[PDB]
Amino acid sequence: PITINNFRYSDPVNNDTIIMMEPPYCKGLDIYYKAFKITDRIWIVPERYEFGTKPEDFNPPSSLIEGASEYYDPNYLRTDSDKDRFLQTMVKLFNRIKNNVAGEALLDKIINAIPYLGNSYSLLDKFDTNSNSVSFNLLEQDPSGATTKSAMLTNLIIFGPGPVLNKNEVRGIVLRVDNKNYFPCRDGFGSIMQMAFCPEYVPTFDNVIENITSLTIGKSKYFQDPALLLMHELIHVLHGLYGMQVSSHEIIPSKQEIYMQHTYPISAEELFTFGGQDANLISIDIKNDLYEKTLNDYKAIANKLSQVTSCNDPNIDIDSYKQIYQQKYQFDKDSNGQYIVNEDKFQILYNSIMYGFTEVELGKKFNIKTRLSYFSMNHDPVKIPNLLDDTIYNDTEGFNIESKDLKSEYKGQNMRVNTNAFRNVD
Ligand SMILES: [Zn+2]
Ligand SMILES: [Zn+2]
Repeated sequence: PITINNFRYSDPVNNDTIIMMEPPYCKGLDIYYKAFKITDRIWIVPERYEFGTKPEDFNPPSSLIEGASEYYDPNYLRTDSDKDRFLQTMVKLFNRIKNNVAGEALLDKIINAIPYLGNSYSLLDKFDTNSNSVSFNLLEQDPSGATTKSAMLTNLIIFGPGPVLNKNEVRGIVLRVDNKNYFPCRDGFGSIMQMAFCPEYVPTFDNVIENITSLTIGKSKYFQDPALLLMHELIHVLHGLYGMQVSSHEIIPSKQEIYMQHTYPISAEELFTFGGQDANLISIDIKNDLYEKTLNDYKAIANKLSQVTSCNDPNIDIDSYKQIYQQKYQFDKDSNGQYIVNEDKFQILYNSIMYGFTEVELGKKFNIKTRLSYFSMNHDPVKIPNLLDDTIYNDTEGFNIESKDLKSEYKGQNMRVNTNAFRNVD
């Protein structure tokens, strides 16, 4: 049974659920941030995502274009009080996800999808834990009273937002190989996934709409549930953990029959993640290329796994990990003892990864309102200042609380009804 840990930002490090972590991209730089283990293989670091950015990037542009979509605030998540609040909110969102069997299943899949200890450029006959793609360093406090540096394996690390507060994103660790960028999370191996997330700002939408000509209102607005935005990102995490993150890839098969707000190029990764009819916007030709590509990555991984005879880390049980990967990749064993890909089992696994968890279906399972298609206008996003108040949002129903008669018709998400639940960004 999955357990969601509890803690306050001010609690002291304990070498277990609370630690000082040297994030993957700070490997060897000796820069640590306080981190909290929400659950096995998942860590939360209440800090702004400043990786690969500059101090000035957090400040607004040179008098922005009239596109009130990207919001900024360099002072967000900077104090201990801000971080604790952020931490309590993430714990609540995770409990909300866990309290629904469908969310629980998502978390479970993610937790068990551990990155392979190696990649296309590591020693094929040895499990490798010495890489920021699978491990991060930390400071540990030991009985003798001395502080030492150690390493740890994980699946996901969630940071606060980057420059843009309302722009949740998920990326796998990038490796530098032969002066090129290599993503193990796209090669079947998977890797630590990182998320930049902000639970306070959510987008708005209106399904009941069809060309509001000679109009200005057409009331029917709804704000999104932060838990669904989180699960949305978690789906991206799932794809990466299995090494199936879809790289830039998406043109225009048939973009017109959709009715909501627009039509413009995007990434297949987004369409798969959103699900619903949007997934059908990816041509069968492209779906077949992706499928064949991943099948090939998995066959290469089965051949590698079959070669593993040692590991650099003495704390790793070789056979135990071999069994974990056999289960993860759904490999069979021929009479020769070699690991092989079973076509039917692969297809079932592939389907569960690309189609089994989607924003549209999860919204349905959670009684959370969603938009028709991923294709929508840059509607002004709103802010949810009180997620910690059960009278506004609880971990079993979100905003759609039956005791307040806000369950029916997702009234808890209806901007004209649950007026106090949100605030317009200034
Ligand atoms: Zn509209
Ligand atoms: Zn997405």
